[PDB]
Amino acid sequence: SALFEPYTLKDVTLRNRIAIPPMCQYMAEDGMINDWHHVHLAGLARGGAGLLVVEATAVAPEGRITPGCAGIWSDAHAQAFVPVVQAIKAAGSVPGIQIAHAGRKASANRPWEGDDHIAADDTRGWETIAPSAIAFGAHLPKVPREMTLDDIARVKQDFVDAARRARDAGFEWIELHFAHGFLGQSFFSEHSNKRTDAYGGSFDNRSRFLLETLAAVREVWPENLPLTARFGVLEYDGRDEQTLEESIELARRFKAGGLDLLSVSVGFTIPDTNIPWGPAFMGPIAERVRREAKLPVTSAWGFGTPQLAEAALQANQLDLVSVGRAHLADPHWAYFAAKELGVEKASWTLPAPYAHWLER
Amino acid sequence: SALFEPYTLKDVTLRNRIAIPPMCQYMAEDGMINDWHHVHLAGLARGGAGLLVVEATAVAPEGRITPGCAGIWSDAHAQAFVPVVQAIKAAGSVPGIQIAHAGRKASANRPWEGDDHIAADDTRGWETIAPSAIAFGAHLPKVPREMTLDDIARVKQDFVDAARRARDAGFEWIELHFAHGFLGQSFFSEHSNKRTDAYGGSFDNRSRFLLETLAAVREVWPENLPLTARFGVLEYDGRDEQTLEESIELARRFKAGGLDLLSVSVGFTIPDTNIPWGPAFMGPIAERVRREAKLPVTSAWGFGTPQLAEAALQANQLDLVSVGRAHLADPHWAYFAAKELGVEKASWTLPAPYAHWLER
Ligand SMILES: Cc1cc2nc3c(=O)[nH]c(=O)nc-3n(C[C@H](O)[C@H](O)[C@H](O)COP(=O)(O)O)c2cc1C
Ligand SMILES: Cc1cc2nc3c(=O)[nH]c(=O)nc-3n(C[C@H](O)[C@H](O)[C@H](O)COP(=O)(O)O)c2cc1C
Ligand SMILES: O=c1ccc2cccc(O)c2o1
Ligand SMILES: O=c1ccc2cccc(O)c2o1
Repeated sequence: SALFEPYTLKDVTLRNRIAIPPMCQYMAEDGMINDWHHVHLAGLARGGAGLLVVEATAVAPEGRITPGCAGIWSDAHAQAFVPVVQAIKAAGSVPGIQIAHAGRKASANRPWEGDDHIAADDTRGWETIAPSAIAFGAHLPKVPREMTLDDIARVKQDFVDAARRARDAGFEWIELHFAHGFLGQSFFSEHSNKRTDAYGGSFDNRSRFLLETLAAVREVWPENLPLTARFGVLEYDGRDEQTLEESIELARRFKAGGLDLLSVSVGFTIPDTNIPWGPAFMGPIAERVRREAKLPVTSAWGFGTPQLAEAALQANQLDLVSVGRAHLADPHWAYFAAKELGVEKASWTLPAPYAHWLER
Repeated sequence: SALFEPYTLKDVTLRNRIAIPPMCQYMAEDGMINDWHHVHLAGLARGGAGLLVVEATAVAPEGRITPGCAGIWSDAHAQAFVPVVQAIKAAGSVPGIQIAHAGRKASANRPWEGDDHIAADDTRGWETIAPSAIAFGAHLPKVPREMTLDDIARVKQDFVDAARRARDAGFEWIELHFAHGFLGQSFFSEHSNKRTDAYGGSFDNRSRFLLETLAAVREVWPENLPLTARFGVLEYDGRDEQTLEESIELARRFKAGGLDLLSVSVGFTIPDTNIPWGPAFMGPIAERVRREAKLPVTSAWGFGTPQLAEAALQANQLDLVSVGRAHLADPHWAYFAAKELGVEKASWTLPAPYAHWLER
């Protein structure tokens, strides 16, 4: 099975091609993770996936999506990850982390607590920052503050510090969250970036925050560990061919700047779009990026059907298959997939105290 | 759905009728549990089951099955359970524990490391104790030492101390392991008990260790928390009707002595038997015990098919359905069962960070 072939990137070898993508839990307190996360992550690692990427972890308090988001904006926040990293490694999975800044989509309620911007007089909320003072709209009506050049320098340094902390906590894989309408994506998109300084206008200027942040992170992140990013390569906003062309060009610059793998997604920059949701719908776009930028990729959305994961890999659409919600439903999805695909000794996807009893 | 109706016993209310029965993990060191158990148990509790019974936990070192078994023979061993109990409670499941003594089946290898008695010159092994100096046979050839009356008093006191420790660690449900050919079962069975003192011969004498141990435990175990036992009610050894009749009589004495629920199993006392394994094969025998002893029961073996669990409950064969291996395969089996049975808002079997995203 292609799904169960190992994958090596830099000095890291994943035992199979199943990646658990970042999935926010909304269970942290002032950014500090706790036994929610410890058990959640260790349990997933034991389920058999080759790579487990920790949820969007804010580089700065105001870059959380919600009051429940994880953070890594101090050394104490970083040290809270150490036992979880060690548990993921003990289970034979590779520990990764997505470092993030929510930009104009920050200061929102948890998804089951309204999913919308926090009211102005709620003591939990905060001012958001972005390239330009323009609201997302819809359920995120708050107008962000336009960043100064010093704010740009500060946020870049927060990404650097976050990466240094992730490294020292023992993570073996990092993902910069440049997707999903958050700060990085919003610098790239003309919808959200109306700046007239070095950080907006042209393609080079809109790319600049992302490329400078990648380069700054690269100074502290070990060359022998995968350096990755998530990036929305189109919006489904009626501008798809031009946007894809620019996104592919940016992917080439990321590769030239040391990016080892790209997690290909949708922008979610603005609400007025028509995204054609369906099982593995991103496969063809991920394949195009992979081919035209000559860079390994992953993608997500509906790959929890094992045969579809297998087909994407065999078609060379993807190098890793990211499987999210199916792992919330069943932490042992990798074992289910092994059985479904007829892998020999499928139960030994799991550790011995499970595998022995589930043989045949 | 019957499976998702709450159950109250003494002061304890289970949110549904799904019990996770004790399942040895073989991951402890000198009886001390560790992060294997913490994550395993907390993850199961979050999966939705109403009751989670911790694996056979030895009341004394020599009563472990294997070198990897959990123990509760000192206060330090008990305190290791406290964070796990607290995590099970935080998830809304009821924490239980099975306290045990393996008798002649002790000093064995882990199941994936030979499953047989440990060699005499292996530094990990130890002398086993039992009612009579008679080996199980087959892969467990070691002849145990015949217990003295002082040994009987000591082991009873070890059960008492174990129960007191379980209580003080915060367990809300206790199960005495009088099944599966271990010490208690072996005192009851004429196959293994050839004693000619007060603890063997007659029905009353063979029952005596079990009844005295129950009574001694009852002195320290709170009356407001369920006091339960697992007991093998037949062997499939050609003596089934007579053995069932005696086992039912013992169940009546257990009830009269304060037992709140019986986990009905098979004896496994000797190897030369013909057990008719099949899905829910114990249902009719559990029903007979329930009816003839007028005592709540659970049973196990093949109830991981949700419709079969539901049928057993609706037939009043069982009060709780114990689902073991299906929970090793999928820690979130209760959610799977809720979906399969068409329960409203099935994803809310799980906590919010999962349930929200799995709705519909
Ligand atoms: C609970 C939940 C939280 C998510 N949090 C993040 C996140 O932290 N960062 C991110 O890039 N994507 C996030 N996503 C998107 C997932 O990584 C994934 O791309 C998406 O769920 C589609 O894959 P699936 O169909 O296998 O679930 C999240 C999705 C879910 C369901
Ligand atoms: C891994 C494993 C360990 C077990 N350990 C115990 C135990 O500690 N005590 C016990 O009474 N039964 C033990 N059993 C038996 C289970 O509680 C249960 O009765 C049995 O697995 C049948 O249910 P199932 O078909 O749902 O797995 C164990 C079974 C398994 C699979
Ligand atoms: O696509 C998604 C869905 C949910 C989500 C949640 C947090 C962060 C993200 O980046 C997300 O992306
Ligand atoms: O039926 C079983 C199967 C496995 C097992 C393991 C340990 C203890 C027990 O009591 C057991 O019972």
